[PDB]
Amino acid sequence: DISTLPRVKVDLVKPPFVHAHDQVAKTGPRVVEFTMTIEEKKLVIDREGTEIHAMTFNGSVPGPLMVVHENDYVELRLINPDTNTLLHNIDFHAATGALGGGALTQVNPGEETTLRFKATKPGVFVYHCAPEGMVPWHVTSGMNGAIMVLPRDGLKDEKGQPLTYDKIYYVGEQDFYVPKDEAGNYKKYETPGEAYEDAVKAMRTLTPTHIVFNGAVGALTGDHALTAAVGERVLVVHSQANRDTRPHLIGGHGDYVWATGKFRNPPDLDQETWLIPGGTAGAAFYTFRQPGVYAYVNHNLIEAFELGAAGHFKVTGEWNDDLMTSVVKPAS
Amino acid sequence: DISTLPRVKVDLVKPPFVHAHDQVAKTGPRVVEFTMTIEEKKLVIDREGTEIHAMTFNGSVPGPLMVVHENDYVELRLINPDTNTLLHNIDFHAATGALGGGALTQVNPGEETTLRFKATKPGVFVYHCAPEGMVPWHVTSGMNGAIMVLPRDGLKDEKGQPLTYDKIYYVGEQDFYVPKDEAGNYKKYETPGEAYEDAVKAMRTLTPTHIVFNGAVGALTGDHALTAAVGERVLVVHSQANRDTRPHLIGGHGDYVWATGKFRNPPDLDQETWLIPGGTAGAAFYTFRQPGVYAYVNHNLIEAFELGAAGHFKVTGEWNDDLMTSVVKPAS
Amino acid sequence: DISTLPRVKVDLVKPPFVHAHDQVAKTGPRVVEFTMTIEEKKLVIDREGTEIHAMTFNGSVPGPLMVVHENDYVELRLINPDTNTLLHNIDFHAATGALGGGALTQVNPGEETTLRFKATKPGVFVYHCAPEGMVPWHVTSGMNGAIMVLPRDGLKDEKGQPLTYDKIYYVGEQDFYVPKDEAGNYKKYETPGEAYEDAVKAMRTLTPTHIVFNGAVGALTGDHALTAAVGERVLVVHSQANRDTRPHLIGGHGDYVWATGKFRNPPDLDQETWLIPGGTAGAAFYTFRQPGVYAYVNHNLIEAFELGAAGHFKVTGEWNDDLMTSVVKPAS
Ligand SMILES: O=N[O-]
Ligand SMILES: O=N[O-]
Ligand SMILES: O=N[O-]
Ligand SMILES: O=N[O-]
Ligand SMILES: O=N[O-]
Ligand SMILES: O=N[O-]
Ligand SMILES: O=N[O-]
Ligand SMILES: O=N[O-]
Ligand SMILES: O=N[O-]
Ligand SMILES: O=N[O-]
Ligand SMILES: O=N[O-]
Ligand SMILES: O=N[O-]
Ligand SMILES: O=N[O-]
Ligand SMILES: O=N[O-]
Ligand SMILES: O=N[O-]
Ligand SMILES: [Cu+2]
Ligand SMILES: [Cu+2]
Ligand SMILES: [Cu+2]
Ligand SMILES: [Cu+2]
Ligand SMILES: [Cu+2]
Ligand SMILES: [Cu+2]
Repeated sequence: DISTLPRVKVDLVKPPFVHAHDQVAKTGPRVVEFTMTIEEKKLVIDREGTEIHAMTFNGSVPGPLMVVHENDYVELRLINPDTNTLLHNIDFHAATGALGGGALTQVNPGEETTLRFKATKPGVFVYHCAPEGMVPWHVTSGMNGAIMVLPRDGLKDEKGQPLTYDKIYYVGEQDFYVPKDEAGNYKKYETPGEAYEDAVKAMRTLTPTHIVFNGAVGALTGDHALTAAVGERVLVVHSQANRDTRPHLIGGHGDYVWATGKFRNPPDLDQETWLIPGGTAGAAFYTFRQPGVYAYVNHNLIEAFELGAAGHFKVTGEWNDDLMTSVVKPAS
Repeated sequence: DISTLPRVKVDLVKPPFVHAHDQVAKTGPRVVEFTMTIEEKKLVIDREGTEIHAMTFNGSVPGPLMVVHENDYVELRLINPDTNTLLHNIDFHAATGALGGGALTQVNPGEETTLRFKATKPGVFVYHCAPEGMVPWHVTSGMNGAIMVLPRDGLKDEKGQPLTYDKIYYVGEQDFYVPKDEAGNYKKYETPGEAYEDAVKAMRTLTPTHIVFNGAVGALTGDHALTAAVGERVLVVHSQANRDTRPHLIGGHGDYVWATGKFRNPPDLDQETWLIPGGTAGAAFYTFRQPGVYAYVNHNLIEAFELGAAGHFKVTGEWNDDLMTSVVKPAS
Repeated sequence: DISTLPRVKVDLVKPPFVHAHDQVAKTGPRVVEFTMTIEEKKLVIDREGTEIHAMTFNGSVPGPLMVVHENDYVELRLINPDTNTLLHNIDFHAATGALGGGALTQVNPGEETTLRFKATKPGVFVYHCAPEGMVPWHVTSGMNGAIMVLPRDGLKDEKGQPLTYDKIYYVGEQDFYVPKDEAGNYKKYETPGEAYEDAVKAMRTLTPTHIVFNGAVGALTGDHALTAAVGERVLVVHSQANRDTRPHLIGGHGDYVWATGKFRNPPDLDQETWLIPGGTAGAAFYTFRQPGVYAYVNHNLIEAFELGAAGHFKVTGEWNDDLMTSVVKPAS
């Protein structure tokens, strides 16, 4: 009987940050309530000023990470305000039935809906919009995110001992297919609807024009670099709703990796690079051992460095010469 | 001594259906005899009437699933009738030696041959035609299928307890590279031989024009949807002879997945999406928990919804509101 | 204290061969010293005479395999002679800190440097050049290799029993993106520097013109085929620094496969094909059971047979009719 279960309202936060949660559950099963507002908006995705009509959950690409525990209920109030122009919906890969909730959540502009589902399987999972006949266009316009369903007793290593993270970041990687004119210049439209037939042609090339983390080339750099400290245990959740990716932390490793993101399986150890298939979320646990700048990339290095799929960590603390040292610095 | 072993003749069936077999073996090792006839035929692959000269085992794309047990012998009589125009052969990834049988099975039109091999490794495996100098053209013209070598005691979960399926389907996914004129229109040829140099150029783009399940856009829809009932345990074998795929059951999961298809390994659990590398067969076990329509797709959603890699399940039975429910239906 | 550790100088060998080493360590931890000289040179990559300005470690594509044990120190003297034109460096995915050594190893022409790092994680790992702002261009010009860090007690199977290989080969697979004129002909440049803006445009297509093993179409064929004997246990290390590959031994299997190359994980068994993600090295162990010719390919068969990603094994010994036999040879 759901009516006797505690309810908790959670306020979501912008990626790459994640809302406050407990790793090990301090309550029984709950109904966890979330609200998301669909926003269609113009987004500048690169240094050159290229603009798309993005379709977002809660104003961001990716949409925010939701965090619950195994056998909680998720109750999502989904709002499509009448300033939007398109019909949207939501499919949770975490959910069982009705196309992941897609069949039940169709909202025209000016409508809302509330969906509930039981989170029966532990793991990180993609959610994405999937309206009838326009699925890839919505998804590749930025309308995806992830949800993490933690085991009730938190994460475990390959031997079953606890793994506790100190920080958690969510990296959503996005393939965009911006239409081009005859010569190769990116096209512009006043509305999302205008772009549709050009979008389909661009998608069919199977060749994205931009691949980005957190909505833009260079979004996770500078002032917006991910931070940590030597000694900290960091969990990086990474999703790709449509295309394969192969993450790599330059100067580090994936100590414990769930490449396909499902925590009932033992993690892979000591990964240099791991494959997250399109339509999946993965998670990698790392303990920092050296300070400095790290690049976190898709290790198709063309995708990383030409198309945008690169971000930075800045790590503070003490250098360990035993691990690495310059014996003779560059010289004649 | 093979001459003392029982022989059983098996009649193959058209995909997505699979011939009758026993999961747990009720006999000792057998010589299992199959016959396949090569058919070169015109196939319409999409809604627009695009026609290719397909190369098939037994008239279908994919070729039929063959089912044996570990340490049976497979004896295949392969017939290339003189109504065909090309030389064909067969390579079984299940087999050891002579290029998977490829070196021993070269049949011009009007020839036949009989190959025997011992099925020493349990798993689902691709078979495909591979004639000297024309390998990718035959394979990407539809000349591939799979074989399942069950363990003698059937399938097991990650703990080693029995897993028994109630139904089994075979989904062959096919990348086609149909040649285009200057403007983008698909070309037509009277014979397979005519298309050859145009086929090579199209292949070299590495960009397929169509990606389909069971030979055509929409082949596993409507009257041809896969069916099941709530409570049934379904095994879906999925092969891709040439290109990576990432299957996903929309509204469900892969409860137990052998993504690279080899049953001596423990399955991955609770998968949302899994990667089957080109040149591989995989298998996913699911128990249906909700009725309704499910889409089974390659979760590169451009590949799925624009290029054709989508099919349907129709599942009968009782809705479970505990798993999912609409709290407030779409409204103002 | 490093100064009390034995030092051993190792002379590297050209791929696909690997320098002499011990599988099980016969000493305590050592500082293992290597020297590599960067060579920029013209390379002919295909049968048609297509020429690139390759960037190599030690004159080869790939660079040579380095072999150490877990908790050795690697000390690399890296020389960039003044006959080169570009700045290079080295990133080891085996190493922890400073972008894998990349930040510490920047050498202009006429400079050298010596880097030391502790090999803390067992596995096969990629190394590649990665200069600031020119990373994909150097890597896809051939500037990558691998290092193997063996466990101190050698390799183990999925049950933890020893696995001993009799021979070891290193296959580096390389994606090249040679620029084309308007009509599709490959362009030529007098220097590496000339090609730069054309290289970037070619890379951005994400479509390689050639995919090769060991630097050229047909490099591991004929006189240069890999050899073995029936009964021998062979380890094939395979790396791809930038793009996914899916190796397959035609007529054989991967008995024990570490697809993502990290030996603390149990191997996958009985693989037909396995996925090595771009930015990764993998390793596959096979025992030959039949003589004859085997093809070792990327099983995107367009990549294999049209673009160059195919090599040969020639295996000597006794044919086993029990495994495979032609019952009725091709005939009317
Ligand atoms: O500004 N909305 O695309
Ligand atoms: O769009 N809210 O009713
Ligand atoms: O789905 N593309 O990797
Ligand atoms: O294939 N996706 O990088
Ligand atoms: O499902 N990946 O742990
Ligand atoms: O009709 N045979 O291509
Ligand atoms: O083609 N049958 O002999
Ligand atoms: O082999 N192409 O994914
Ligand atoms: O990369 N094959 O979808
Ligand atoms: O080989 N995959 O279970
Ligand atoms: O000959 N050096 O590119
Ligand atoms: O370039 N050697 O000093
Ligand atoms: O990274 N390309 O498979
Ligand atoms: O996707 N690389 O073959
Ligand atoms: O990390 N692969 O065994
Ligand atoms: Cu939408
Ligand atoms: Cu989906
Ligand atoms: Cu054929
Ligand atoms: Cu094959
Ligand atoms: Cu370089
Ligand atoms: Cu790297």
